[PDB]
Order: sequence, then structure tokens, then C-alpha cells
Amino acid sequence: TSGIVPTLQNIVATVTLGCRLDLKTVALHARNAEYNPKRFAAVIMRIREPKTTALIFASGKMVVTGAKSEDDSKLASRKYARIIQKIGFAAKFTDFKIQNIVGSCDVKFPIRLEGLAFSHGTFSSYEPELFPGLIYRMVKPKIVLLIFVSGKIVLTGAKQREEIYQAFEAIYPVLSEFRKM
Amino acid sequence: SFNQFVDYTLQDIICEDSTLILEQLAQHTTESDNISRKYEISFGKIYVTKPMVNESDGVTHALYPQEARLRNLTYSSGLFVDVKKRTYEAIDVPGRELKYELIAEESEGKVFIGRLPIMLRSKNCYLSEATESDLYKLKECP
Amino acid sequence: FNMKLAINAKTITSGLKYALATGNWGERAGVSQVLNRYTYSS
Amino acid sequence: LRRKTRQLK
Amino acid sequence: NAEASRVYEIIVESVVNEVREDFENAGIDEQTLQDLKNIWQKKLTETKVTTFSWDYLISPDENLMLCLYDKVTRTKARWKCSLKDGVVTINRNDYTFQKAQVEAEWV
Amino acid sequence: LIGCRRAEVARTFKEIQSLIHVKTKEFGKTLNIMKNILRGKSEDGKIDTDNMSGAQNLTYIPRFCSHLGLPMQVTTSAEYTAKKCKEIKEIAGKSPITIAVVSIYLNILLFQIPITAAKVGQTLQVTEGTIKSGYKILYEHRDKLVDPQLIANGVVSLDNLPGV
Amino acid sequence: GYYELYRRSTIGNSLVDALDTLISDGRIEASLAMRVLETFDKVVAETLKDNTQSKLTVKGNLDTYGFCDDVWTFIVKNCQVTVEQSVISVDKLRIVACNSKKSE
Amino acid sequence: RITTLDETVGVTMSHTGMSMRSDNSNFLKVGREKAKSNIKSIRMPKKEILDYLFKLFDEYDYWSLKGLKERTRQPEAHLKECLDKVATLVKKGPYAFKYTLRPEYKKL
Amino acid sequence: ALQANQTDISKSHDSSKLLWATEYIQKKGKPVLVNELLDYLSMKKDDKVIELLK
Repeated sequence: TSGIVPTLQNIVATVTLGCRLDLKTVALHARNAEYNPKRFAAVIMRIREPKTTALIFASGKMVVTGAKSEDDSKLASRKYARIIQKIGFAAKFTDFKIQNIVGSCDVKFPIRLEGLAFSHGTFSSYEPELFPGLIYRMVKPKIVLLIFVSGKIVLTGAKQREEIYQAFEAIYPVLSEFRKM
Repeated sequence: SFNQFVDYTLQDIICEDSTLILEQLAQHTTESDNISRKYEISFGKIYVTKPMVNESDGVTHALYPQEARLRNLTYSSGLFVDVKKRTYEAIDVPGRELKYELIAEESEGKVFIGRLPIMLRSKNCYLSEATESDLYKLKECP
Repeated sequence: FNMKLAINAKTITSGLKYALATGNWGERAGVSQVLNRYTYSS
Repeated sequence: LRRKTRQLK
Repeated sequence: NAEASRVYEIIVESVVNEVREDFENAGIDEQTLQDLKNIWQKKLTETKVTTFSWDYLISPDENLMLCLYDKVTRTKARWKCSLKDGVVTINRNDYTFQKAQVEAEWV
Repeated sequence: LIGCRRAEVARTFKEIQSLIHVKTKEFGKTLNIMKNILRGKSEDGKIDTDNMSGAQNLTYIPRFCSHLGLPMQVTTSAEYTAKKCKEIKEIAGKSPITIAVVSIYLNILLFQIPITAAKVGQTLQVTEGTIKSGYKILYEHRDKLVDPQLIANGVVSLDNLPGV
Repeated sequence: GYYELYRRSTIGNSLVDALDTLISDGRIEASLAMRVLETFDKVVAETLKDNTQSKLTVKGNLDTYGFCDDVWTFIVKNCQVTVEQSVISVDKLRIVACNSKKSE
Repeated sequence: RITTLDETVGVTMSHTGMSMRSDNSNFLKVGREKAKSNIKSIRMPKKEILDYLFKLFDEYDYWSLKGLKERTRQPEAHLKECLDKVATLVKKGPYAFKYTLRPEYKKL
Repeated sequence: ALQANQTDISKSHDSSKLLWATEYIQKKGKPVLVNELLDYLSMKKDDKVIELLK
């Protein structure tokens, strides 16, 4: 009905290796590493071809972010695992789960945030003195949407590409009902 | 009596215990913490406004006796006092008297300390400067 | 340290208002009475 | 030890 | 660079003036200071750096900067570094700086 | 904050923070939790009305105008300007505090009251740059931000509004 | 404590060469050479901190970055370096930076 | 005589109660003064802090927990394991509340 | 890197060596000859730490 498919900006994925790593050695022998114990208890590294950032902990846990697609995230995680293997630590690809999906879109018209906050008061939370965007907590699917006056919608919380599309399709009518002028 | 009180006795009362000084001694636990501080709060002059009322929404406006009587409001004015906040510090060498010195932190503003009821036809009331025509306009009996 | 909380104006305001509204000259009795307006001489 | 906070008149 | 030459002269003078006390502790003769000064100066002039009075992993002729950083930050593609009290060698030429700003883009 | 809103005397986040030393993140999180609890108990066991809305910028204007010492006529004109200011999409997204402050400043310069933006922003704790920027947006629609009755009676016309 | 990165510079490398040549000649003790290096760090730090006022800026594209043990390491490729005037084109500039706040 | 303010009452009261303006005073800012400073540390291997603790004990034989956290610059969670492994706390002795090396190794 | 990281058994103080020896002994199911201890710490000759352990 809407005719516009929201585009996924970010992908947060989690992977495990099952082996203990030496952060000092990884930092010294890695091209792009940032090991600051005072700052954080993990090594921050980044790769360019996928344009992604990975946080690697001493417990063998890796958190990949920045991927624009599920297969791109898979490729980035595989390359990270290969980099660690080349470093020498016993790292094997294991459970890779996407824990967060972020998407964006625009409805191409202004939206009455006060009207939405009054009509749908069980799901919306509008406090314009802190953030200039209404927060809508859709219950099914369980997702959080940020609605702005400029007609831009940000979706976050989905674990799969289906949930975010379903949420946008379910929120489009109530958004259209509250168009300014 | 009321005029004398408001004119002089308020300042006299505030000029008795104006200074309150709290001293935090060295509290010797390590050689890197041996400075002793002294915080002083002092009251200076006192200012009194004209009778005013603040509404529920937070808007304040001048109050007249007729409106006070009709609205069950207290005919009173606000009291303000200048407050000086000083802080001294000294090196607490063991077994010696201290020499408190200002640490270049001497803050100094008017602080609201309550509302003083105002006797009618007094120096601080609106009707003391009102003529017969002014009283008739203000709905007061000459 | 917040001066707005260090100094509570309600102390003075409520003390004076109570002592004047009621005749209890504290925090003697009958110090304050409702003015008689039955007649001018009264 | 002292009370680390006292009033001087 | 005149400033670089002056700083280098200051460094060598300070080193030779300060090492004397330690040398006397070791009981080495005075002429060793002259020998060290001469050899060091000859090395400096031999380098011909400036005019003088006398993959995913990590693997003179290479340009190199050695300094201290006061604060480094980045914004999603850009790195900004504030450096101070450093010395840089570029194309066999040596320079010294009290402060420096690095503004790079991480492609 | 919830009580102030429920009493139609709603205050602002900064105003409450001036007394209670709590940072914005914690304050907002706690406020949201409390609102959810109140809604849940209102359903299971009213609580909210039009006042429960967040912006409600109309309620702030009288108190800000009182702080600045402006007359009630200027206060009413500022209320009208703020009420009509929500029709502009370029300003409706701004904070209600900024909307009210900009409307008040516009009416101040409309009535030529000798109060500069440097003092308006100092008294209401708003950046002077922000005030003047908002004035720039509202100047392009000044015509819809002035009371027809006022401009017809002639207390002041559109002319008394300098534009950059 | 003072960092030893200055030993990698031209002056530090020349000093190391001279001290090692004298060590090979046998006229200087190795511990004495270590003492010389320790004093060299101090003198270099003090003179560089107190006797310089030039400012230079480098703009380019980062090729590799890293941080470890409070020691930043950057590699800027295809960069322009300006001092006080004249711009210098550099194909590859390596930067190693230690913390400004000396670690005691 | 007392001084009376002739300014508008609202203008005079703008600084009272819940005001938009935030206080800029620095008086009695003890919370800020002590909260600004904060530093943490990493779990260096026990094999080094253990010798460090032996030399510290040689320096002094009755050393408090706060002083130990300050000097060793270590978290209490990790510090307690080694401190219990090597030393013990005297609770009833005159030097109460002070960790001291166990007699097994002290009597040497 | 790990070979370099591994620290020489020559600790700063003898008490550390004794404590490590005691822990290593306690983590054994059966008594270990002096040969195992020598393989553990690189002190083949008679050591004051060994004497203190006795």
C-alpha cells in the first residue's frame, strides 16, 4: 500500500569463537586495533571492504556492526575470523546471530506528533523538551519507531528483515491518518 | 510601630546572626590531603518589595487590599537579602595555628526569605500614597 | 550545594501567617482578633 | 577524631 | 631549517655538558668528551639532513614523525589529532614543531 | 513534574532541575516509567487528559512574560502567536520552550518594548543565537503571526518588526 | 619517566651509532652508554618542550591506525605538510605519538 | 531606612523558586570537586603484584584496605583473592581492621 | 609472543617462589619427587626456597 520499502541502515551481529584471546598480542599484531583498558575491556578493530567495526573480547566473543546486509555481515564476520586465524589464535566460525536491525524511510509528508500522542497514548511517548521525535513502541512485532515532524521514520529492534517491513506496513495507516493540513 | 519595625528592626534582627561559618579541618589521612577549609555565609542589606501575589501558574503581580479581601489572599510583600558566600583555606601544618586565606572564591545576589504581611495605610502599602480620588478608584473607603 | 534548598522561605512566610491568622503567638493566645466592622466606632 | 564539621561562632 | 639546526646544536651541547658528571663518576678521561662530540657532529653532517654550524596485518629513506599527542578524536570518517613538541623527518629534511594539527580522512 | 502537569500548572524540565539535582537521562527514564505505571493502574484498577501532552507550550508563555515584566496585552498577543506558530512545519519541530520564547520575542519587538534578545535569553535561559534564528524563520510568516483585531485597531502594524 | 621514542630519530640514531662504535672500540662501558641514553631522553624532552615555537599541519588520507600502551600510530598516505609557508608532498608519512601527560 | 525595590514584582521574583536560569555559583561544590576525579586499573597478573605486595609488606607490616587499594591501584575483587592467599586480617588484635601477612610466611 | 610473555621463574622475592611451589604441590594427586619441582622452577642447585618449603 505504501509503495516504499524502508532501507536497512545498520546491522548488529554477535559471534563466538570458543577460545581465549590475548588482547595485547592482537593489538600489537593487528593493522587496525585500539586496546585501551582504561577506556574499554576489548579490542576495537575495523575493516574497509565491508566498512564494518568489530569489538573483540578476551573471552572469544565478537560483536560486528556497520553491515548493510545480512550476507554482507556474514562476509565481514568471516573475514574477521580469518584475520584472527591468520594472527594465529584458534578461531572457528560458530553461532552468528543478528541481534538488532535498524532501518530508515520517509513518508513524504508532515505528521502531527501531538495528534498521534493523544490518539495512541498506550504506545507513544512524546516529550519534545528532550528529543524532537515521538517514540512509538509497537507491540507486535516488538519494535521501536522514531517519528519526526519532517516525515522521517526510523525503525529499530527487529531481528529479521521481515519484522521491520511488517512494522512499517502496520504503522503506515495511522501515520497517514495524522497528516498536517 | 509597624513602620518603625519594617524600617529598622528587620535589618537589626538580620544583623545579629548574619555570619555562619563551618570549618572543615585537615582530617589527616595522607600527606596529599592536609588543607583545611572554612565556608562562610553572611547576610547584608535587606530589601522589601511592594505587596505582590503569585498565582498557581507562576505569574506574579501587584496585589491590592480589595483583591486580597475578595480572593482570600494574604496582603504581604517579599523580603530579599544580599548574601555573600566566602571560602578560605589554609595549610594545616601539625602543631601550629592556622592562617586562613581567601581562595579567590567570593560569590555575591538577592535571596528570597519569605513574605512579610503589610499593615494597611503603612509606608509599604499602596494606599499610603493614594489620595481621596485614588482611594475611590481603588474601591477603598477614605 | 543549592541555595534554593538551603534557604526555605516558607519558614518565615508560614510562621508569620500562622501567628497572625491564629492568636497563638508561637511557631500567649488571642493576640490577633478579627477586626470588628459592625460600626465605625466599634 | 573530630566531627570533621563544626560551627564556629 | 635554521630553527632545526639551532635546536640540534642545543641538544648536542646539553648532552655533552650534562654527561660530564657521569663520566667523571666512571673515571673516563676528558678527551673522551671531545671524541664523542667530534664523532656525533661528523655523523650529523654525514646524514646531510640540514645545515649545521660545524594487507590486514602489520609487517633515513622513510619519512617519520615522532611527537606527543594532546587529544585525538574522530567523526565516522575523519581523524583529528593535536600534537605538540615533536620532530619530523620528510624527504631527508628535519623540522621541529611546538604544536601540530593532523586532519586525515580514513577511507 | 507529573503533579504539575496534572494541576494545569505544568513546569519545565530545566525549571524542576533547578531545584532537584538530577540529570536529564535519569529524569526522562523515570518519568516514562512513572507514566507507564500510571497508565497500567488506570486500566487495571481517570489519570490523563489533553494536559498530559508533552509540548503544551501555551501554558509556559504567561510565566515567561511575567518574568520579563511584559503587560497582559503583550502576553495575550504572544499566546496567539505561539498558537498559530504550530502551522509552520519549519518551526513545529522545535522545542516548545524555543517556540514560546521566539513568539514572546516577536511580540516584544512588535510592541517596541526596550528589552533586547541578550536579556530575554539570559532571563529565560535560552541562547540568543537560537532566539534570533527562530525569529528569522517566523519573519517569513509574520503576517499569520499577528492578531487581526490588533492590527485592525492599530495598536501596532506589521511595520514595527525589523527583519534581517 | 620519559619515553625512549626519541632514539628512533636522526639524532637518536646517530647517538646510538656513535656509542655503539665506541663500545666496539672498548673505550666506553655499556652501562655508561645506558646512562647516556637515559640523560638523552631528559635533555631532548626539556629542550623540545621549552625551545620551539614552529607549528606545522599535515592533511592526507589515513592508511593504517593503531593504539596500544598509550602509544598512537598513524600512517597517512598522499599528504601535504605545511610548516609555519612551503608545502611538501609526502607519499607515506608514519606518525608515532606518546601521551602528552607523562606517566610519572 | 530599609530599601524598597521599585521594579516590577514579576521581574524581582524571576530569580525565585523554580526558575529557568541555572545557578552559576561554585560555592560548596564538594560533590563536583570529588566526583570529577576518577581513575581505574586493570588486572595485572598475580605473579607480579604478589612480589610487589611482599616488598610493600617488608616496608610496613600492618597495612589497611583503603591504603592497599590506593597503593596497588587494583580492584578490590581481584586484590582480595591474593591478599587472602598470602596474608590474613587481624580482627581481634590491637591492630584491628588491618590486613597482615600470615604467620606461616611472616615467621621467616 | 607467548614465549616472550612467559616470565622467568626468577621472581623478585623468594616468598613468591615458595607460594607458587606450594600451590603446584597442592594441585597434584600424588606426591611429586624433587625432579618434578626442579622441572617446574629452573633452580637445579639447593635453593633457600626449597629449604623454606621443608
